[PDB]
Amino acid sequence: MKTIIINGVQFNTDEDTTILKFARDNNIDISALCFLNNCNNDINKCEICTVEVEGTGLVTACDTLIEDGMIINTNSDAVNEKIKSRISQLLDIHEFKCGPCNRRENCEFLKLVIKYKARASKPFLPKDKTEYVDERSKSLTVDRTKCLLCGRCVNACGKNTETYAMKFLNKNGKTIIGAEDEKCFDDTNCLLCGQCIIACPVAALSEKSHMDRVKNALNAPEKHVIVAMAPSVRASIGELFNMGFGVDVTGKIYTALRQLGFDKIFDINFGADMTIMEEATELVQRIENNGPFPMFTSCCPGWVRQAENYYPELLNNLSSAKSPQQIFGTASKTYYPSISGLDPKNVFTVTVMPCTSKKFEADRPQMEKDGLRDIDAVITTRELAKMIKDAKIPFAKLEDSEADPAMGEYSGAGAIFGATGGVMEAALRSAKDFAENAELEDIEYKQVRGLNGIKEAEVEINNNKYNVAVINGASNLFKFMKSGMINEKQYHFIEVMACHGGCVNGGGQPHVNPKDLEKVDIKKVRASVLYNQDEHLSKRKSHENTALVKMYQNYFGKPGEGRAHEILHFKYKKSAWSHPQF
Ligand code: SF4
Ligand code: SF4
Ligand code: SF4
Ligand code: SF4
Ligand code: FES
Ligand SMILES: [Cl-]
Ligand SMILES: [Cl-]
Ligand SMILES: [Mg+2]
Ligand SMILES: [Mg+2]
Repeated sequence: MKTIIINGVQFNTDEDTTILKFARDNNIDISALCFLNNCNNDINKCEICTVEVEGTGLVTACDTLIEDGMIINTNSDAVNEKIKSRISQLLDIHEFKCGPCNRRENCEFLKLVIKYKARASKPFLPKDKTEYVDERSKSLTVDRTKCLLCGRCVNACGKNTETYAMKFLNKNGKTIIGAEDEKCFDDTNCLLCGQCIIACPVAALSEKSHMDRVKNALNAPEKHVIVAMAPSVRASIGELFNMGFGVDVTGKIYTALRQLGFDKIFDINFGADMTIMEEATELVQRIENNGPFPMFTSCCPGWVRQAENYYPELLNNLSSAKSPQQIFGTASKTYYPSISGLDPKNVFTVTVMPCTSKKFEADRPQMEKDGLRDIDAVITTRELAKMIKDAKIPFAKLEDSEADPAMGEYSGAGAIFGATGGVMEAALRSAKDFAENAELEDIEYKQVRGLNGIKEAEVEINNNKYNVAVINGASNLFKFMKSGMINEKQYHFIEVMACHGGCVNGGGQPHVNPKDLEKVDIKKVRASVLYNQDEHLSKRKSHENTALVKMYQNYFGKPGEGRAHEILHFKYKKSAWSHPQF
């Protein structure tokens, strides 16, 4: 047994762990910065986690194991001086102007500067930020005047995607982070998943803003602005309004969106039910046609980019159904005018997404018809929160309201899209009913749920056994393919999400402090809201959505045929690179 003494207090433990972990486990305060995802910045350690081990000297707590008889002071004058000195050095390369900053309310660096009363040896005040800023991407932005070179983004990219699209670069003899060859991220193997943003302690990495698109549309007299939120937003955005984790704020969002002046309140969960209508039908068609198997989901634009960039031979195997976002958008410019009298060109469709890659998806040149974009703007969960706060809307105090039903109703199947395994489960509910011409009672596919990276199941459909898999995170797609798992059996239907946990852990989601991530399983807690909705909804199958059924009966016809097939689908092709202008 190890006996260790920390700030005078004796501890008896068998644990083999770091000083930082043990201290955090035992409510002892130790600061940290570059340590995240069980890695610190091995080159250029930040040393913010410095503690004193009597007899040894100053050590970095985040990668120093506890040892029997250690006497540790986390708070000696020597320790605080070192840490304060490290923060001072960072201030020397940091434009410290928190007033207008988009991380002002939850910046890890600001909190450290305050805690240690750090001051720059010389304030960093660049007169021209243009050379520090990269806004070329459809999804990501970089502001290097904020960058601490902590490496958290580089490490998070590697672990979450294994693309290493985010790199340390030598630019004119000075270190920066950025994409390969300092290119626009979009032009590299990057998935635009934004996991790098989520890992950033400061405002250096952000989403490409669509807030001006939205505000200009809202203010244009002739525009009719639709807004529709993704499943995950209602399980997440309350975090930014002091409501804590795992709170369902669906009704509040609807009210807030009306107060922001949006002209129609719909819901992307309605779009998810549409995706299932088409994709479940397509699965049943492929069963009839002996393929092409496997069918892959196509609702995650991070995964679509991964396939385009690494596995172009799989593109024809993707489901042709548009994603919940784009399929909704398509309907919003066609069906919705048909039931409203609106001039289609005056409809402006806005989504709220937990995702940065959705911005790239919405701006794909061919995601339009007759000159009308499926989706005109995509704002992240974070962007919506800022919009609500700017408008002085008292979010946490709002009464609940309802969505406009025509493209706002949703089933429990659509509701769970935000969790890894969600589209798989939702699809199977409809596909098995369709194939067996039945209304089955047993609809919960718990085998495809949860945080395991690769999840498989055998599903009986119309008295044959089919093999399905759920790939949970872009790194696990690479594992699945590179390890040859893909060739161990015939797979028939495979879900792929780029973000581990699914969209509840997307790149547009609220940041979470590393200390809170230690206490809260954010992927599980956000997803729980969605599964809870599913359990409590009367309709738990996409094809039982009454507003959806009306829409097909009155406008689209039958899924996978006719008008539905013509405009609610999208196929990806391998082709020579071009600027999107072409
Ligand atoms: S990144 Fe943090 S410390 Fe820097 S200006 Fe923004 S809020 Fe202030
Ligand atoms: S968006 Fe995703 S793939 Fe691209 S650099 Fe960031 S973490 Fe890596
Ligand atoms: S962009 Fe953010 S996470 Fe990446 S090195 Fe800079 S401060 Fe760290
Ligand atoms: S898993 Fe969801 S949030 Fe992540 S890239 Fe895919 S669609 Fe976006
Ligand atoms: S947090 Fe330990 S070296 Fe950075
Ligand atoms: Cl309506
Ligand atoms: Cl979602
Ligand atoms: Mg290390
Ligand atoms: Mg208006």
